[PDB]
Amino acid sequence: SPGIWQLDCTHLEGKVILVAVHVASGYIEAEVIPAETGQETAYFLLKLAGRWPVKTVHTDNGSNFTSTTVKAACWWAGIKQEDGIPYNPQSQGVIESMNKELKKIIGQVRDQAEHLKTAVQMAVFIHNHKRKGYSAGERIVDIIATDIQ
Amino acid sequence: SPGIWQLDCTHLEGKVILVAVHVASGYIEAEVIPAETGQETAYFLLKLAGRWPVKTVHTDNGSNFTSTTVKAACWWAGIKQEDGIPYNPQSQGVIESMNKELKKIIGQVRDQAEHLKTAVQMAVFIHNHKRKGYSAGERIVDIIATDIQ
Ligand SMILES: O=C(O)c1c(CN2C(=O)Cc3ccc(Cl)cc32)ccc2c1OCO2
Ligand SMILES: O=C(O)c1c(CN2C(=O)Cc3ccc(Cl)cc32)ccc2c1OCO2
Repeated sequence: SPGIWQLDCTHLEGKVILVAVHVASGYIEAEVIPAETGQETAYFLLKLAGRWPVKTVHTDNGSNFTSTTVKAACWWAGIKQEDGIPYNPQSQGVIESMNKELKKIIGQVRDQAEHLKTAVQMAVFIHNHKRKGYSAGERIVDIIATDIQ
Repeated sequence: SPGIWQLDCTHLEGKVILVAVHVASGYIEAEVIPAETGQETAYFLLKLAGRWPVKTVHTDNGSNFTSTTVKAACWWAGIKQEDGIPYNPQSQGVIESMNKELKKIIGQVRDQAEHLKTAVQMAVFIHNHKRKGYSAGERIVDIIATDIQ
């Protein structure tokens, strides 16, 4: 579980927000792209795997699962690419509830930035620092450090 | 020291690579931008502080130290913005040797990517995963986890 991430793609303002969630902690990373393509997804995964120890990724749809650019980045970065088929049925609503929470945060900071991408990074910041009692940013560091030790 | 980062800016292929180094571990994050501006610097710091607990940033020059967009992002994200004056003189050479190493990594992967930004992210990955036998990615997670507890 310490190396498992789920990809998630949601829309806002006619743009796409790509999200990776660290499943055990709830910690997220996200970026605004003009559209989800294999290339953007591959590049986002290379960034993430250079920052955290990403062992397995549950892809968000079957086009990214199939994409040869995505499989090439997974290969390069050492990542097991898996489907994201929610065999535990809890998954669909969990992803939906996160997207709803993210967009709520985004609407709360929205007026503080001209560009969507700034608002999205503010929301990532607020989501990861929120105490729930540790934050997601705390949990992921504790999970992975425990795993190393 | 677990919340201190140093910003660093280096050039390659007529482009700018902005780097943030976690001083205690050597772990880095980097991005390619067309030019260093306050706005780009501010946005890079907002991204970094949503991912790691950034308490203190030593800015890479006095224009970013002065930049009101940069000070606004530091304020938003709770970061103490400091100068990067190497009061310890070993600082200049250490930053230079890191730039040289990053650029060596980059030339080793350069072939494998059309765009500079991809090669930069491959180099961030290789740099953070290198053992020499803990890696930088391991050290930063141990340092910060030790600090939470
Ligand atoms: O805040 C969140 O990110 C969040 C999440 C995030 N999350 C976790 O905490 C663990 C987890 C596993 C898988 C996925 Cl896909 C999301 C999450 C789930 C449900 C929610 C959320 O907000 C409201 O309902
Ligand atoms: O590989 C690196 O990142 C590296 C570094 C990085 N580094 C550390 O390990 C600790 C540290 C504090 C401050 C700075 Cl500014 C860089 C570093 C320093 C010197 C080097 C390097 O490569 C060769 O010489």
